[PDB]
Amino acid sequence: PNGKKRKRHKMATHKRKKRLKKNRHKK
Amino acid sequence: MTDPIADYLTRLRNAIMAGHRVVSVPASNIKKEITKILFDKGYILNYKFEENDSQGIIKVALKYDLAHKVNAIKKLKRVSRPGLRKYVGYRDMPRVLNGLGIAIVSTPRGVMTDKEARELKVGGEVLCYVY
Amino acid sequence: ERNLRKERVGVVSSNKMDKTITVAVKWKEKHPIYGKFVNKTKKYHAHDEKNECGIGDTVRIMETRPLSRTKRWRLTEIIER
Amino acid sequence: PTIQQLVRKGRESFADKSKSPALNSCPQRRGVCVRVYTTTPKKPNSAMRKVARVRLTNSKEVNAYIPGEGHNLQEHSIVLVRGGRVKDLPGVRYHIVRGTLDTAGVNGRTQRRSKYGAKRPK
Amino acid sequence: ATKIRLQRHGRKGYAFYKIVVADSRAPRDGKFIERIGSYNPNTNPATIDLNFERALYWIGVGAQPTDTARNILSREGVLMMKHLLGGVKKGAFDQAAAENKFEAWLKGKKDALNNMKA
Amino acid sequence: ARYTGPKSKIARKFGDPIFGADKVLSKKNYPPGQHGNNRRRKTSEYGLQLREKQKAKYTYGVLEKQFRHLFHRAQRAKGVTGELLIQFLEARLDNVVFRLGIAPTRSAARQLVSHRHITVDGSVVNIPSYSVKPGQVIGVRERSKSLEVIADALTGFNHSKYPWMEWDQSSLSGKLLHMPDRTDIPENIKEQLIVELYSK
RNA sequence: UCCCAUUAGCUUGUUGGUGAGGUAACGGCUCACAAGGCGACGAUGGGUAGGGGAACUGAGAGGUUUAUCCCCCACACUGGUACUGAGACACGGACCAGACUCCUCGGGAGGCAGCAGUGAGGAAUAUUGGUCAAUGGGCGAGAGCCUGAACCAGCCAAG
RNA sequence: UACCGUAAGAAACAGCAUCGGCUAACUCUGCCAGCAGCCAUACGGAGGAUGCGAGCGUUAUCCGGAUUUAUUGGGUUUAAAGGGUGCGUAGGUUGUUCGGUAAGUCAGCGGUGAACCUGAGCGCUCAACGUUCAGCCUGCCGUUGAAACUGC
RNA sequence: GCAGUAAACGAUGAUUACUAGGAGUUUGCCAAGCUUCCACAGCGAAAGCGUUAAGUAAUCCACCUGGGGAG
RNA sequence: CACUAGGGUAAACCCGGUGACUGGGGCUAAGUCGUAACAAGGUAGCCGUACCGGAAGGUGCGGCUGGAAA
Ligand SMILES: [K+]
Ligand SMILES: [K+]
Ligand SMILES: [K+]
Ligand SMILES: [K+]
Ligand SMILES: [Mg+2]
Ligand SMILES: [Mg+2]
Ligand SMILES: [Mg+2]
Ligand SMILES: [Mg+2]
Ligand SMILES: [Mg+2]
Ligand SMILES: [Mg+2]
Ligand SMILES: [Mg+2]
Ligand SMILES: [Mg+2]
Ligand SMILES: [Mg+2]
Repeated sequence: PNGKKRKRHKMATHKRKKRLKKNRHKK
Repeated sequence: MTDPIADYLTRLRNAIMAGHRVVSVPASNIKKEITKILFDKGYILNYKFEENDSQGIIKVALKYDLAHKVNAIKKLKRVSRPGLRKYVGYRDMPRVLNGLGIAIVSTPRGVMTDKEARELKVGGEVLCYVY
Repeated sequence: ERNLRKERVGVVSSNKMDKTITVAVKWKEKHPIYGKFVNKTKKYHAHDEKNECGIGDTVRIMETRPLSRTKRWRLTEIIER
Repeated sequence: PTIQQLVRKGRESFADKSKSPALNSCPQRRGVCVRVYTTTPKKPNSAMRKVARVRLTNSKEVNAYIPGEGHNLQEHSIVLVRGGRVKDLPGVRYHIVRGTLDTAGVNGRTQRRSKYGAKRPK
Repeated sequence: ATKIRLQRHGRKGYAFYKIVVADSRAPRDGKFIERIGSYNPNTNPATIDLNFERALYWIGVGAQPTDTARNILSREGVLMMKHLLGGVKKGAFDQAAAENKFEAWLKGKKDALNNMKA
Repeated sequence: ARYTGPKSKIARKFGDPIFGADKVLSKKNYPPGQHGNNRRRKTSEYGLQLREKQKAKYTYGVLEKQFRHLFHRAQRAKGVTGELLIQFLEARLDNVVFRLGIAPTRSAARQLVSHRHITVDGSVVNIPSYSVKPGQVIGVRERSKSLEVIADALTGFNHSKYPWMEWDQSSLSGKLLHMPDRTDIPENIKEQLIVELYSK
């Protein structure tokens, strides 16, 4: 219950989802 | 129920910790032998066997030191559990509390303590440690 | 004054062979590390000249010379059916 | 775990890793200096450390710290590389053995001579 | 063939031999069928320890001893035909009495005087 | 190897004149160096154990590997570890010669043993670390019974008062009765500290 | 008697039988009906490794490695085939096919995992030494001959 | 083994701010460094002192403390760690009592299991070492019994 | 009809037996079967849990072995 | 005439390498743009999912307290 622990995971999820949304529609 | 002997030990331990004077257990032959061994070695004050319509009831009266308000029994430990059975020979019989405790053991000559097991040179299943 | 060939007691597990049967011998012993007593089985291949065994019968087998490729036992007696 | 769980699966042990893997368990190695350069330490330390990029005989690139006061190392110099990492310097986990092959001993040394390859003064 | 021989087992400059029964093709200090004694040639009495019954049994079944092993066996008295006698019995050789022959030969001791009167 | 350095330095560092009697120990009771006799900084218990071990080693002329092996022998042996260690130290041939009084100092006894002026059971033994057993006879070699240094050392040593040593001046020899008790051994070494240092 | 299930099906002489042949010998070992055999108690496949006693280490449980020493196995440039022999992966035997290398114009030789030089590789490891005096081995009726096994000497901060 | 005449032919290496055994002067980024960190009780030299000693330091590798794979001998609310929840196959465990059996278990007897390693000697002037003998065989196999417990 | 995820949480797997007191509360007759808060022993690094245990014990399953890289 | 080492052929598999070009990640400094989180961090925070933005992020829907204030 610090908060930074969840902030790091939130950052990683943001980056991964941005990568996937950029890669969609391109083949 | 998975281990009646461990349950009997747990009932005794919980009664001692709570400070009760009498504890009632469902009866069994091996449990009766263990109660007899405990009375002979002087860990319990008294015992009584009651034969009702069920398997029976063992009623055990515990022993308290009036000088120090301390029970005669300090630790009861189950050794050979159903998930891991333990058998020893007479040469490798355990010694409990450096000989100041007892190890109830079932041998082909009957249920006895590690001292007479070593004397008669018979091994078997280490039921429990008492001290 | 013989040399007492090995003998085993097992349970027939198959008889769908010409004069050959499969005998499964099971036993218990403690684990080398954790000490728990575990079950293991061992299968055999025995010769039955008279084809006098079914399935699940308790049999006694004796060690012989090689009678085939992986067939080294013969059926001595039948203990149960 | 339960005894049955340990019987089914068991325990797993993982072997450690070498602190200086490019030596390949050899105590020392021979190498050739690619670039002999100067570097800056971490935040609480200020200096100009002398490092060399060394190509070992086993075709590995290492950063080796040159110890002592002054050195004669240049490019295409055959040197001996041993283990040992400097704390403030990041990525430098090897040392140059002074007084062996091309690199010479530290001049003017009197104490700790054997650590810098300095002969006993006459 | 089966042989009776010695395996060198001491150290450099001090040889100690183990009298064994071994197949002739075996390595000198390697495999052996049986061990029947030991031999220390460094001591002037030439120390010998031997298992008489086993040595006699191996000679009987036909192990061939080497030269030194045969000499050791003869010294210990294994090489005899007293059992070979088909026309006599209880033929006590008693040659151990003569084989005792205790050689208690010693050396006289002399000393140098210290004339340091100064 | 041997220490073969100055002795008054060690005597002053340890206070006790372990190398006998000297005129330097008076008017100088400080450890050597320019930082001597400047009070006494608090030395740790480990430092005290180390200084006791060094005192024993400099007293008996034994280096560290031999001392460690002697401790291992005492540990293997039956009895008190420290008492056994001191008995083993005193049972060395040079120490036995020194206690018999053939030589003035332990180093003199070691030099005589090395130069082969000492016989054990009638035979020349020249190993200074030789462990003397009770019942053995240690005497001057017959070719060196008229050495001036030996004669001077024995002059005035008519006491020969050590209970565990029987001296015969007619044969110029001596015998060891038994292993003396630690309280009978006249050494100020606290073997307990060495024992805990070597066992911890 | 090691890891991988990010390897789940494998097997057609394969499992059994009848007979014959073959071998020192039993046997699908080979050759001319039935459909069985092995498999989550891990078959099959892939990767890695010679295996033990020692040794080291730890109170023990255990762990690491098999340098020197002993036992068993495998091999002799790479494959194939046998012959001789009581005995053969034939370590100072043969034939054939490969590749490599050497010396010669028709061709012929070698195999350094036996002991010593040397070179290369490497952080790094020695004499092209003496003797069969001892122990062992082969042959010989024995004396004896041979023995880089062995016993010794030389070199090496060297435990 | 013995005789000539000779101290004569034979000491270095690493530490010294705490942990850690050892101290002050002169220099000054150069550096040091296992950690705390230090640009001087820590850098370089000088004087001293402290370890060890024909060695002393550095690197590499392995083991122990390390219980950091925990059978002996660890955990999972919040430190890493309960499957989203059930049903259920294999597997694991099985109330009480009587009688058999003898697979597990217990006991007796027998066989089997160089060198090294453990007490006692003996020989290496001692010691390493070599060797002998007593104490280990505490695994495996065979064969006789016991029946409390588990299994059938 | 797919999809199969959540701070899908009591951040607490399922069974069995045992071991103090108070204060409320739902249901069929003092008493079960529940559902909520203080709190003995005991447990825990502490916050705290405490008969609905995170206490005392037995059986089976799941999972963990420094952080990042990296689900 | 079978048997076979070796040779050629084709495939397909496995193990490796390199390649115009094109993507993340780690580490070091700090140039540039903002201020997302830590206080009710100035719109409570976080989980899942969807869409959208130079970036931290924003918004919708459901959930949680590991949130004040009340
Ligand atoms: K022949
Ligand atoms: K010879
Ligand atoms: K039962
Ligand atoms: K919910
Ligand atoms: Mg985002
Ligand atoms: Mg032939
Ligand atoms: Mg030495
Ligand atoms: Mg967590
Ligand atoms: Mg849940
Ligand atoms: Mg979760
Ligand atoms: Mg903000
Ligand atoms: Mg905000
Ligand atoms: Mg919008």
